[PDB]
Amino acid sequence: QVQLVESGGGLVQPGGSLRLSCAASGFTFNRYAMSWVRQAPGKGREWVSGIYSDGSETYYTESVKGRFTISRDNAKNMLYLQMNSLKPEDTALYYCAKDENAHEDYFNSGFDRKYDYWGQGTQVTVSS
Amino acid sequence: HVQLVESGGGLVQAGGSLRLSCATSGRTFSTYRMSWFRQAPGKEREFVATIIWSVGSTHYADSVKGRFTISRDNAKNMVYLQMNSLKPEDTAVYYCAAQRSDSSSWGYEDDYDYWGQGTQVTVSS
Amino acid sequence: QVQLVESGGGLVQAGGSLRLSCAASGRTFSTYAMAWFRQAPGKEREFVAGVARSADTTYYGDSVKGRFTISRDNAKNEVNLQMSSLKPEDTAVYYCAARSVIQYGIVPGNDFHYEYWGQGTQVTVSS
Amino acid sequence: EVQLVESGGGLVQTGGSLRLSCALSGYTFSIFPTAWFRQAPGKEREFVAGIRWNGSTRDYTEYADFVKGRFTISRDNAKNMVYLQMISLKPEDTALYYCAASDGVIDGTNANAYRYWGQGTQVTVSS
Amino acid sequence: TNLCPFGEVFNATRFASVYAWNRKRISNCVADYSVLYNSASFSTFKCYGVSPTKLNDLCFTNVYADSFVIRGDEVRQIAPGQTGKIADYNYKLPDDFTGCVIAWNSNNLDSKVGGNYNYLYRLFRKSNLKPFERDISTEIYQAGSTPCNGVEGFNCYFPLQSYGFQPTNGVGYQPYRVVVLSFELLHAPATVCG
Repeated sequence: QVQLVESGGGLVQPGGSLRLSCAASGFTFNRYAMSWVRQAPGKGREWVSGIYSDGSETYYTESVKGRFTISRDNAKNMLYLQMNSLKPEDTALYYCAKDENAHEDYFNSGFDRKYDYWGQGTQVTVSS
Repeated sequence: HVQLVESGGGLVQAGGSLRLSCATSGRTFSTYRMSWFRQAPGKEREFVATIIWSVGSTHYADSVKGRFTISRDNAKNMVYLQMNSLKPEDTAVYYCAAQRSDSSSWGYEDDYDYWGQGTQVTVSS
Repeated sequence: QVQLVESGGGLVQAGGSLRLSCAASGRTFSTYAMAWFRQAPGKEREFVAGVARSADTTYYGDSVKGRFTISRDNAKNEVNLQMSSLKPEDTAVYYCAARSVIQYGIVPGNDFHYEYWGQGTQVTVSS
Repeated sequence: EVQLVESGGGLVQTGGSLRLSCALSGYTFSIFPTAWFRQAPGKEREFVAGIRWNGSTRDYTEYADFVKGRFTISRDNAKNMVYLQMISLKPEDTALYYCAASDGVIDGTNANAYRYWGQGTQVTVSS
Repeated sequence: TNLCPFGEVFNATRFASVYAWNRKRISNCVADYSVLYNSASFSTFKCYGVSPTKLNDLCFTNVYADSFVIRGDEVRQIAPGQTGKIADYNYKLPDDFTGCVIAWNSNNLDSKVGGNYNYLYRLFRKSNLKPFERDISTEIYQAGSTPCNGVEGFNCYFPLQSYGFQPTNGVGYQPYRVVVLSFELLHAPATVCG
């Protein structure tokens, strides 16, 4: 069994700063590229950011590019998303998602990330 | 894309000399094995010659062995077939074929990846 | 095989300048791509710099990019690492390694797991 | 080549019933939908009916707007043929009825996309 | 850089559906042909440029394997510029391609003599994939000449079709395993190999 437990989130005003954490258990964290996804109330899933297995490279979606930072600590099996200068549209339930296959690559452009394991998620809300 | 363009050929008298030129526009052409094939009307494309770039080994059809010479130049992305003292049997549509290599084996003529548009060669007795 | 000898190194100030010289003997030096690695008593082999076998492209580590200068002199049969803008964390034994082209071959856009390693030279950046 | 043979049709009294059998050969129904079109004097080949085998458990029926709730379309794989059952005939129904299969699977309701055309069968409604 | 796990991918027990072809990456290891040559029964090889097998020891920055399974004839369509079915809606590779594709036939590596119907393939999505792309997921294809609402409606299909489960009619319908060893070189630090 694979567990992905999220911490952080809550209510925040636009322009603030949040830190979402995801602890992974039941599998080797450092062997899989990880992703952050958000499910907005009344909308489909949107991919936020992706980080390779060893954290060598990071990728962002245009809606969050340049202001969100994805990082990881393989030793602690920990995934971090630092969110800054938020817009109210970022409101959603945020999941940290594990990849189906392993070893450092499941995204270069477009593609459709098949996530074999989802967490419970944490609510993030940006409203003035 | 892999494009093989022919040049040369045409009419020649039996016993003459000809050079069949095939220029290759592909991706890293230097790593392909070369073959020259012929088709006579009402027959399937058949073997004429081949060269394996990995070991520098050249095979010729027994009917044209010792008279034909197949060569390949990676610098010019080019393959030549020098035909010396052609025979009437040499009259056919000649195609240049490039097969992929860097494999467990080196004799891939049964995979039939791609071949050129073909050139007419007619040897008059 | 090849014999690689390192000259230079020693004690230098932080922000100072040194030049490490790797001289190769044996099989043709000019046909190999070369690199410098560092190994301190507290760290494992990390890639410092690399110069291709044709000396037309240079690669630098993220920690030393734009600070160290790696050059090759085929006429002198040498590889020079000009180290400048140093810090105490740069202390290490520096090794120069040559990647075999006769046995396995290479094509430099980014390659090389260097199979021959030199004696190594001690570098201590003390301010 | 894919060959379609139409049987039935003929002259039938107005208000009667009829059944058209289109036998398809050269291929076996796997995913290919079969479309019944009619060409009438002054009319091109327009949608009349269609049948598609989803391939799991069920068959899907397409009935044109002006023929909905009045016609039935079925099929048998074992005899690779398509049945069109027609009831409560009207004079305007008279036309040349063609059964068509697409060269691939593109489109289910499009006359030009179907590149196989049978020899059709004349159907006349009059008492 | 020790010997890679490169041999594990080929001698694997699971292969994803072609529409969900697995994009694995390998780095910081030397991939020799001595890692897997004891079971050389590979039906087809193709390579554009130097390959790990051509040069026993050869290093690359970014080496990625595209692993999947497809029936025999369509293995021909795994090449730059190819069109039709698999090359248009399941997988695509750049027309300027410098890599390798390896195909080997198997009919018992899927754990069935009549093949498996768990490896699906998509036919038609409107617009064809250009270089490396993936947009295929379990969904209902809508409209195409006439709009519909879900299921297999008026002029609407289900995008995924299943391969057969009955005994194969020859190698042409057997589940060939395909691994595209597409690799690239770029300015990077050394001691990264593939």
